[PDB]
Amino acid sequence: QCVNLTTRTQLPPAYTNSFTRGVYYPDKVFRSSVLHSTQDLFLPFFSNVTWFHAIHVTKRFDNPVLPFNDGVYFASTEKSNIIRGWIFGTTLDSKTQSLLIVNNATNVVIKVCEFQFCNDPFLGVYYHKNNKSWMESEFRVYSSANNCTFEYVSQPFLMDLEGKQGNFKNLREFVFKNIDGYFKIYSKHTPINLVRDLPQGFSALEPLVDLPIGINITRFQTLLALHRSYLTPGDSSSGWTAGAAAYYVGYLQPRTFLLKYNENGTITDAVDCALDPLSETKCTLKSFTVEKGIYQTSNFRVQPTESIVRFPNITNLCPFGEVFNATRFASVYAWNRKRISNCVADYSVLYNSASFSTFKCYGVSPTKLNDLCFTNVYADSFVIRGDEVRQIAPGQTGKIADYNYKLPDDFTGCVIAWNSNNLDSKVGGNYNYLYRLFRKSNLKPFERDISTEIYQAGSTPCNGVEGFNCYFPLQSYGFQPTNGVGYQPYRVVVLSFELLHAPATVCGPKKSTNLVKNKCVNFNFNGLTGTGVLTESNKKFLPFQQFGRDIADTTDAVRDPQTLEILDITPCSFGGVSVITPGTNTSNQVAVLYQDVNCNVFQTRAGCLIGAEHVNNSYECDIPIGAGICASYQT
Amino acid sequence: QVQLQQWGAGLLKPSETLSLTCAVYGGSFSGYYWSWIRQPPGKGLEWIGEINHSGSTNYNPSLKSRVTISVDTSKNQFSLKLSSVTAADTAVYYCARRWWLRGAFDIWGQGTTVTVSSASTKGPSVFPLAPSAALGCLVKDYFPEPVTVSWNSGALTSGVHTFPAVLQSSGLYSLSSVVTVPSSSLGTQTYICNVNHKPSNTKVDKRVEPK
Amino acid sequence: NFMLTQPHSVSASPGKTVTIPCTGSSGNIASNYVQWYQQRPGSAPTTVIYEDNQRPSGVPDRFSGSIDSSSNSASLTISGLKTEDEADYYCQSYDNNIQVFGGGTKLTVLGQPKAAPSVTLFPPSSEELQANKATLVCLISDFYPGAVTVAWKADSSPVKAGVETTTPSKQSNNKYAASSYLSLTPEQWKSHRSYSCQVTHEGSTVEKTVAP
Repeated sequence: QCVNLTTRTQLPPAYTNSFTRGVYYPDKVFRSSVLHSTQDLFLPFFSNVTWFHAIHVTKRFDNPVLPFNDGVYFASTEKSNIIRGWIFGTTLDSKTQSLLIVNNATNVVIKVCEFQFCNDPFLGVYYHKNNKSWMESEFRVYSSANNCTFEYVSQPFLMDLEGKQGNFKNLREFVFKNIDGYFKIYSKHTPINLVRDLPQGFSALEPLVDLPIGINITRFQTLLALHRSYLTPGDSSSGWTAGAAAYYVGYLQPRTFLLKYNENGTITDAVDCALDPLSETKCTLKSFTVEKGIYQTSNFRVQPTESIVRFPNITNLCPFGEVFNATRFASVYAWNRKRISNCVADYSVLYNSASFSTFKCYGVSPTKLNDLCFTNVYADSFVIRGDEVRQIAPGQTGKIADYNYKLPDDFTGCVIAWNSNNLDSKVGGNYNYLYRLFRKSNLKPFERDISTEIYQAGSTPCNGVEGFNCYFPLQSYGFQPTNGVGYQPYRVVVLSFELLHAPATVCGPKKSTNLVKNKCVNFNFNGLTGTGVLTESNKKFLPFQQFGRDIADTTDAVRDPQTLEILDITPCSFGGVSVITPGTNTSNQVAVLYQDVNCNVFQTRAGCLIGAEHVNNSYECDIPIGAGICASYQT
Repeated sequence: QVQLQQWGAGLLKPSETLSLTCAVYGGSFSGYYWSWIRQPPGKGLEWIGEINHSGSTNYNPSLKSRVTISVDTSKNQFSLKLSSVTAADTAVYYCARRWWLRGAFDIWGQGTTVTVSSASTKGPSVFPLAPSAALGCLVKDYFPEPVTVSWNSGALTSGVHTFPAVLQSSGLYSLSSVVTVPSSSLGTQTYICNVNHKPSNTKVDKRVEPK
Repeated sequence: NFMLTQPHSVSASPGKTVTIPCTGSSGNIASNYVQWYQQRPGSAPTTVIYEDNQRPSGVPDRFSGSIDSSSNSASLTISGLKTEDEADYYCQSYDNNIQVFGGGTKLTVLGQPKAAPSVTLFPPSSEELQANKATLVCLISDFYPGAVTVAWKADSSPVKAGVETTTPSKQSNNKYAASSYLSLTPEQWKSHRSYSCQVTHEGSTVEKTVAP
């Protein structure tokens, strides 16, 4: 059941160098007298690892919740075995299952449960002089446990219930690693007689257990036994004591290692391949010794930093202002059409104008048409009542749709409209606008009908002059300025887009970035797409030529669409790294050559040599570098 | 892809000025419409105003008189000032993007709460609600939340309820509790409301009885 | 100017299908695009229909928009209701340099049996009458879905002053509860020779009454 621990005086956690520590047997395979390469989660060599304390001098003890990352390397130098085990999980709060280890002299209890872990998880351990023993008085680790799914008891560990002193005579160290719902554990124990810290020498952890737990892990926390000694009040204001233990945490990560297995089937030495250039050389040769010489070992390669895209100036804008800002619009029965072709259409000036009362598009979203292309666009335009703007859409009906202007049911254009009673309304009405009130039949899509002859309303066969059942087919609108909004004039434009087998000629504008030079960049010049270093040029193309090619028929120059300048393209496709070694019998220092790159360091014909001094004194060649240049080990 | 992160002063009192900032990651102010919307507690959304593409501003006529919205492109940040605040300005405030003038509210800031309150820590009045034997306790005009209640010092739990607290027109809260027993049980033991109001360290075990 | 209106609540049983209407008024809803946003409680809204018919990427094809200029209305149909559809839905449109939103509809998927509100009303506190006030309380409980609204009377006539009222929220047994208070003076309590509190809930209607 849960309690708290006093919030405290403390110091920040320290760091220490891991040296060679934290190697473990990757596989249950016997291999003897052999060097084997493997890519696995390891603690990389010489890593700084966090050092934590558990000391009552004041009151600095350091068991936060910590990340698990890819996996944990843990170590302890021994005390009262103050570390009792660990909890691992995600939410820790019963609602997600978590793994508990507790490592008691009675039982190594291993449990997965819906543990409700505390504000401060610990074992309350009291010196029961009542019965001449220390004992746990209190499981202050959790409030409740439920749905456990797994439990195990292993044999009582090399760790004890009493206020003992291992006094750093032993180093206990572990790897914890969760993969595919299998929680692996590894460990080793080792006598030490250093003062403190991780020792230099090599050792391998053996497998300790694997638990098929399946549960989510993200975080962990170390569990401590806290000394409610008889001098303490036995409360949680101050009725506890921390002892004086120390523990270390490092993290695994993906690394390639080379392991030396001896005759007895034991790992005895290792190389972290990614550490330094000699480690990469040993890992390349699959050997722990390297003879005097030069070894090709890796490839250098530069990556593009930016993408530029660049297209000719935006200039030939389509005539929309001549349609929308026109002075005289048509009567709807005799609607105008204008045909738009061979231009850059910037629809943005339409679709985010605030002026229009209606704006909507069918088969196309405004979020796409500024990057779309068409053979032609038609703009149809006319004036109608505010009510009738409803009917200018697919599948509509009534006098305007059926006798004046019919859209296809599968239309792919836009309808735009705005109120006007300024251009096109005055006292007595402007009667200059008309519509068909009568026809024998409905229009087909985009039909027009200017025909002006008397509509015979069925009965009374009519000899071409108006009368009863025989009406003139057009009516004129009463566009008074004081009309209600449904009877105000509205100017309308319908933009119909189309595609045929003819090439596209109306298209949205193309954006250009700035033009950048002397960096490796990705680029797109007017559709010509690539990656390289752009620089000015001495080439002289003919006025119509756009890009150059070499004798191998690959692109080596280009013209800028917006300034007509010629640019050379050069590849950043470098290669080759080599390590120069006096032999490991002689020394562990090395020099490195980058095979052909503009940068001690020392540029040469054969690329830039790094890490060795150039010297004017000639000698015979110890190790050959490039173009009459050699390297040697000297005072 | 694009993120909007917002922050500002979430607690105010009447006639002060509200001020929020919203900042964009993975995107640029220039091409798009950027807008502030608020949502009063348990009410419909209200649009406040916007910046258009290229940074001109348009405001809802109902807030036009006391709102200001502005950008700094050097921070990828824009902001809202709302002056002269009253209790009615209590809401959650969001920034949002729109691709074009009539298009959707495309992406949203995480939202931030604003409380405009005159109130400060003050204990309850505590009262009978005479049987009608469902019978009750009224805890009237207290602040802030929380408050705690039980009946007869824990001796009674039969047919209890504890309704949600009303945030009143005073800016204080009120809470009611009811307890329910047979028609025989009218005032038949120590009928009291054990009101504990720890925002003022207060406790009272106040009477409930038959009329 | 121009307003979108919505029903306050909608519900049907899971696996079934529902329509949420969004009605235009003072102008024509067909004239500009309509969007529907879903807001799940305690988070920013998200789009589910982004032009009158268009559905965003990743939105389930259970969601389906529509419009008709003949009713001057849009509507959203959700087909094959699920536990996760329970949310607020707001329609929205551009009008005249103003973005307008509907009032929002709560959708619940009808998991429990129907439940009418159990209602309770009490006399004002005697000790509050002594303290020169008269807060009656009308208390509303065990309803399903969480959808009540409340209507006080003093005498028999409706009263709008002194009324202060919660949103409905989920009680322990997963039904819903709410409370309403009618603050007056002792003279006003003695003046109002009865007190009453009508409750309406998914077409059902209920009452509770007390008097001096």
